[PDB]
Amino acid sequence: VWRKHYITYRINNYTPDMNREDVDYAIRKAFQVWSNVTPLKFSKINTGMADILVVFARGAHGDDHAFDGKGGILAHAFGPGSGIGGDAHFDEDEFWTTHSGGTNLFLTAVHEIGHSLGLGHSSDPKAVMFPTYKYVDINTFRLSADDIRGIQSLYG
Ligand SMILES: O=C(CCCC[C@H]1CCSS1)NCCCO
Ligand SMILES: [Ca+2]
Ligand SMILES: [Ca+2]
Ligand SMILES: [Ca+2]
Ligand SMILES: [Zn+2]
Ligand SMILES: [Zn+2]
Repeated sequence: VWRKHYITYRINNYTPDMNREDVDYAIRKAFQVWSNVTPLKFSKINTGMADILVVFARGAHGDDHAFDGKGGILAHAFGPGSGIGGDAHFDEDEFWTTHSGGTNLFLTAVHEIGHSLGLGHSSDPKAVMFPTYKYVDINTFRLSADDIRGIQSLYG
């Protein structure tokens, strides 16, 4: 778990699937989901080393977790730690979106940031930490009680 309350993120590179401002907004809204139920504060920085580096990448991309083309694995993230710790990677071979076309970035990012914070997978299909992608309306979205218990067991 992170041992401090102010956490930084940096967007290393932007998918061409989406408007720049939309990538910024989805990711910001996703960190806010977790800010809402912990003492953590998140800030985007533009240069330098962040805690959580947000990367869009395809295939082999320098870690030991290659992506697999369109479908299958959508994204992965490392738990808290220095260097690659915390970093969240999104498969560029998906088509990222604001809505239900393709793969919703916001929802995926909430799930991945959960990992960045120290959460593992849930068995509850209602939880955002369930592995299986299922679109739900991005204004209807709520963490499940399982999710809140999980993160609060780690930070609050
Ligand atoms: O784990 C992911 C990210 C998607 C996580 C699923 C949550 C967020 C999208 S809707 S609920 N890709 C590999 C899963 C595919 O088997
Ligand atoms: Ca990191
Ligand atoms: Ca994939
Ligand atoms: Ca893409
Ligand atoms: Zn990776
Ligand atoms: Zn996962």
